[PDB]
Amino acid sequence: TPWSGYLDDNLQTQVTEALDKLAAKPSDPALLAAYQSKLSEYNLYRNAQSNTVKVFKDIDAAIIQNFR
Amino acid sequence: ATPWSGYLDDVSAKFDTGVDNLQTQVTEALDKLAAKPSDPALLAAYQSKLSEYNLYRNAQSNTVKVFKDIDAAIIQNFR
Amino acid sequence: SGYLDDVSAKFDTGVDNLQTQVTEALDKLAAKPSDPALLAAYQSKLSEYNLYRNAQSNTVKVFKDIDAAIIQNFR
Amino acid sequence: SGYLDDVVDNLQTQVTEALDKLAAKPSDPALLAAYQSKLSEYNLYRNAQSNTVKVFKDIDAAIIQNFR
Amino acid sequence: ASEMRNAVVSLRNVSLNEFNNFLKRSGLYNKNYPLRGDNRKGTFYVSGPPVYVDMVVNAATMMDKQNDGIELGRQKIGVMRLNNTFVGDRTYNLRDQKMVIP
Amino acid sequence: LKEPVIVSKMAARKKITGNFEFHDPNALLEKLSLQLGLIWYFDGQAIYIYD
Amino acid sequence: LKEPVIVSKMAARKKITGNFEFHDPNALLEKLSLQLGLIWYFDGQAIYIYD
Amino acid sequence: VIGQAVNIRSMETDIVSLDDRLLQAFSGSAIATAVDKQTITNRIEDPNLVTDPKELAISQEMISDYNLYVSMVSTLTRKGVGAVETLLRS
Amino acid sequence: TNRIEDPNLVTDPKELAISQEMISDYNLYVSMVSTLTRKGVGAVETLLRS
Amino acid sequence: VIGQAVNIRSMETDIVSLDDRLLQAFSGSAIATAVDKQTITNRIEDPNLVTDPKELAISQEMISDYNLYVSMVSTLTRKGVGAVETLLRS
Amino acid sequence: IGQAVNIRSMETDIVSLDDRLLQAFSGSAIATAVDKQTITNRIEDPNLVTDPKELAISQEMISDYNLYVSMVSTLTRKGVGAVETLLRS
Amino acid sequence: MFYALYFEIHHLVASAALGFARVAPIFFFLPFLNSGVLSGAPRNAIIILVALGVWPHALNEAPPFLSVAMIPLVLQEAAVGVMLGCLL
Amino acid sequence: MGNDISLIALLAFSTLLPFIIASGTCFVKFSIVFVMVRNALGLQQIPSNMTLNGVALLLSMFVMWPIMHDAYVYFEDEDVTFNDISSLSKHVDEGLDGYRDYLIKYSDRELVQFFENAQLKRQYGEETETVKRDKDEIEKPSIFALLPAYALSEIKSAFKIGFYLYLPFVVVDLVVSSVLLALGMMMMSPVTISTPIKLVLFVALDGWTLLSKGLILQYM
Amino acid sequence: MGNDISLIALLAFSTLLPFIIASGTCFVKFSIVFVMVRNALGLQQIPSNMTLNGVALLLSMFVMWPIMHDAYVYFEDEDVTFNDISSLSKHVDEGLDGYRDYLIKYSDRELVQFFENAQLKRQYGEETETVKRDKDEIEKPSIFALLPAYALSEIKSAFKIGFYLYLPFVVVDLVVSSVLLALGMMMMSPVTISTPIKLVLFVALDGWTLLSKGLILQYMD
Ligand SMILES: CCCCCCCCCCCC[N+](C)(C)[O-]
Repeated sequence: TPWSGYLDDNLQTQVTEALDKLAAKPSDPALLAAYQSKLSEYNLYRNAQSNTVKVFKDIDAAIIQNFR
Repeated sequence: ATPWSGYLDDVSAKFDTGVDNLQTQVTEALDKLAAKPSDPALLAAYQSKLSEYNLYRNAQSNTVKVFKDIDAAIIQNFR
Repeated sequence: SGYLDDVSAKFDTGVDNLQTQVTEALDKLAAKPSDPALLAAYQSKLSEYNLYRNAQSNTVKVFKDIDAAIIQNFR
Repeated sequence: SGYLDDVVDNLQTQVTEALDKLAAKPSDPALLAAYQSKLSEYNLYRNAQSNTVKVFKDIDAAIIQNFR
Repeated sequence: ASEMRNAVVSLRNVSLNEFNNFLKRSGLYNKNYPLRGDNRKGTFYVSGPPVYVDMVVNAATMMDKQNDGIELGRQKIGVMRLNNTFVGDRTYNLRDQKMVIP
Repeated sequence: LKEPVIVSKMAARKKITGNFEFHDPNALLEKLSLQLGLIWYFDGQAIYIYD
Repeated sequence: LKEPVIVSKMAARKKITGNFEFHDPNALLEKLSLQLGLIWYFDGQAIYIYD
Repeated sequence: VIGQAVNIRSMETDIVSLDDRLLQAFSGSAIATAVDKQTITNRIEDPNLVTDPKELAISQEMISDYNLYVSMVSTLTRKGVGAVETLLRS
Repeated sequence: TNRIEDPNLVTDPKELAISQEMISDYNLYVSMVSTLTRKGVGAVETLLRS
Repeated sequence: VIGQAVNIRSMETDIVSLDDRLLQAFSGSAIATAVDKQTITNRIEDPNLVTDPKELAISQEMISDYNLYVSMVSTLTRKGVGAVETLLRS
Repeated sequence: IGQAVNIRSMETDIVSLDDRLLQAFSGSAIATAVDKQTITNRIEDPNLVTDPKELAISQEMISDYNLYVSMVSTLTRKGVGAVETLLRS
Repeated sequence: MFYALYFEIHHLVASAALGFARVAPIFFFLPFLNSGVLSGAPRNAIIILVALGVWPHALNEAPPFLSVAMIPLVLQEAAVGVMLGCLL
Repeated sequence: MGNDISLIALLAFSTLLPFIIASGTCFVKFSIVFVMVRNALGLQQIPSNMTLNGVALLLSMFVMWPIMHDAYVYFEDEDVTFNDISSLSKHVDEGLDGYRDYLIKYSDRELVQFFENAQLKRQYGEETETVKRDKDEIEKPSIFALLPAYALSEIKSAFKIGFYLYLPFVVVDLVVSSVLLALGMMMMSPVTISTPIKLVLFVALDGWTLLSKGLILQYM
Repeated sequence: MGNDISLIALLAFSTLLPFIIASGTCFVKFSIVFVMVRNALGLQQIPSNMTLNGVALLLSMFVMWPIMHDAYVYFEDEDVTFNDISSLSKHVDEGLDGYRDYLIKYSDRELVQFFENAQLKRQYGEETETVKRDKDEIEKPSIFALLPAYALSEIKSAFKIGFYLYLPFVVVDLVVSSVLLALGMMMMSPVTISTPIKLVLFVALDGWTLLSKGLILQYMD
């Protein structure tokens, strides 16, 4: 949500692409080694994101509940 | 400038309640597997369906829980 | 700055050079992946790193929770 | 402190000292096992102190409000 | 007159003219306040007295929901004889190489 | 003008008197715009006038 | 001066009386600054006078 | 990006009574709210939306914003009536 | 203390446990004086009406 | 060590009104906060920063400090308002 | 499956103020008593406490009960709160 | 120094509280200020604002009376206020 | 619980309810009339304000009950479909007309119209020729215009009733004073002789029943 | 909200709002005039304070609403407007001039000048030149100095209005007392006779109409 008046997705496609290459030839060691890395990075990214979004929700809620 | 109001489908949801496809399919897949517990083609299918059913059921419970805490917190704000 | 950064730093001034050593050993091993002399050294350095980073992070977590408790009892 | 102004050692020192010793060699089990229990006892002390200070202040606030 | 109601309805499974047939059989149709839209599409506008508007909106929504139980996509089977070639794939074991024609 | 006119709450405070001829409204409107300090726009359906 | 002049609120409380020329403003402005106890700056666009 | 609208011009205050501006504000808020609740509920049932990591990261934000909006309104209205109580009862 | 030592010691658990005492006690002292003055004025008004 | 600056003699021969002291405090806090939130979000988006232990260990401290600061400002503000209510309220 | 409904339950005209109370009180005490009973016997039945599709229903029933009783309590308290201020003042 | 604004607000309310003791009796005597006319929530809000409008010392530095027995002081100020109420 | 912003609106209204009763209902009038009866009889502390207000509150419910019932059934019992800002706004507004009509029945037009123009604030200082004292209406004034005109009308009506109530008791005691001056007994105050006479006069008139009945009959 | 401190400040303001209404709005004046009227008629408990404060708050709404709405849309406005600390502090300050103009338009120039000078002599020292801005553009005075001047100005004018309303009833009372003494009924308490004459006088004037009209017209042209 914007602060009114204040002046001032690739990893998903990359994982999809690597999956499509791998699915065509599951026995290629080079496609396996590549997919392992893309999937590991995507996993870490999604986790760090969702933890941060919760931490900000809980600070806003604590502020309101302090004056409520 | 202001975002549009949207428009409300008042009737649809409350009588859209009815037997879900998902539970029906989970129980059907289990009944297929139990007939031959060693077929990989059936095991692969049941792993996927059971997983999806787990996620769906949790997401739903946590949502009902959130929506009702808001209402309890309103009433407790005015009394 | 802050005290929690002071605690974080008290590790990094504790392990003088490990942060470099690990990458240097990795480059050597990557040059000749099949030398047991290199492998044996990398196993040690990597383990010492894994442990250092885990101990650091759990300690910072604990001191954060002590302060978050006190700032609530201010009320 | 080195100072007294005329008119033993506490957990705060012992923790700082055991952390200082540990950080020199983070992978020694004797030092780790010596540090777990000091960090635990410091956490318990520092919670119990603040909770009781809070109780004594709420008592005095209630007295003043009762005679308002 | 100041009580006139109006509403926009969108149907996924039923055509406007299909709904008209329902109204006519029911004996509910009213040529003073007919539905306005595209017979071939599923979206229309209706306005009139409260009772008529409410009934229309409800009925249409239920028709559309119940038609989620109907099915259109009956499969059919074609049997087709090949007149000029063998149906199966063939393998030619050349003395030097095995080769396949699918 | 052959167009509905919408006048801003602020501009509606001003007053005028006299005897006027609406022979070419687009031109008269342009004239009075500058004399009175108004601004105006035309979207194709109505004329909006502001201070 | 040929430049706009901005005077701070505090400096605006002082009073002056007499008969002045303004022939060479940049010199006069300096002289008056030291008698009245003012300080002033010039960015190239406007002259700012402060206590 | 699928379907969007915005309301460009707001009616002049010179023709609208003080209580119309309230009814009009209230109605708009009550509808945007019922529409958001419904949207979230529907996202939780489409099996494609409920099992894709991309879509869940969106649902989590949507539910956090709904929660903060309603807590805000419910707090400021209570402060508002508390002012009237303070002036009249006192 | 104005630009000596450092600001922002929101974070060290030993000084942060000393601030808790002061922040509480000064709030109580100020709250008490508010009541004593009302009592005093009320006693004067009580006698002067009666 | 980068771009340090300090004001001197802040109160030695001029004093602000309380009316302004509050306003400067509010502004100096609100902008620092908004910049810290953007810094965190950016450190999460960049693929090279969320996958390196050295950069994650830095981000944990930033989140901890932001959370502690906003909690302390909120508590002190609420407590200070309470005292003015107890003063004015008959 | 054994079910019954009582249909001719209520009178919609304007009626004396004394009886609107009795009829509201009685209808509410009845609804809450039966609701509570069904909740408890949903927990005691082993075929219902262990099925994930059934538990999801019990969760909603419990929450709806909680909210309904919270609201009847709140509005009744504000009702007598009005009278006591108009009379004391 | 982080807590300085918090303490600076508390110095303000302690000064206003000790000023009320001297300003309120005047509001009791004068015929256009007594509670036959000005009553309810306005009354305190206005008295406090006046007292802050006339307090003689900078509001942001610690009040000098923290070291003194409060009752003798409050009675002293109330007596002074009664004398001023008579003369006005 | 339906839409929760409707829940917030309901709890808010429920909190403000006693001030609306205190300023926009005939409680305003009954409360004053009964206290003036006590003053005219010259009694200082009996009956208690607790009793007089309890009676006034009861009586006013009979008059207001028909309206609350209709508003309740209109809003809460009927399920209805509505879909947009304009449809909802109109639906909500139409529910209040039952109360609006009562206010306009007991409020004074030129004052209500003045407050309307004051809150448009348009072209203000509009003259008496902008009005021509029209008689029959389909206007729908704002409720924020109607509430204070109502309050200020009810108060004046109460004062008027209080004028008549004093007269007989004023006669009763000037007669007593004149008889005491016909005798020599000018040292003795009338009050201890006059009070019982007023009490018998009032019971012989059964004033409480005539008052309660006539106060109700105005709103039928 | 897009920012947390912007939220904290809003909750603080919403917690102090009632005192700002009680001390910096015409409510302070309406509330006084109605109590003066009740004193004049010689009544004690009727109309109740809750009824008179009810109408006083409603009438104050018609007068204050336009500037509260203006401030609301000014702070909602979504167009980009500030970048940095100086621009934010100026943006906030600029948003309050709609209300400074109100306080200044009704406060007494002499009181405003007194509370301003007495603050300068606190901060910069009493030797600083006493301004004597006798012909004046008061240079956007601080709101803490401006607010008590408004409060005492409204009290002054409300008392002034209340004085005028007594004079007819004063006449009524002295007349009745004279005719009773002319008859020698020294033992008759006049108040019994004079109360109804006051009531019928006020009703014949239609006091509440005239008075509520004029009180509003004083605030708008
Ligand atoms: C100053 C004369 C007082 C005479 C009594 C006034 C009337 C009240 C008491 C008598 C009522 C007549 N009654 C019912 C007894 O026949």
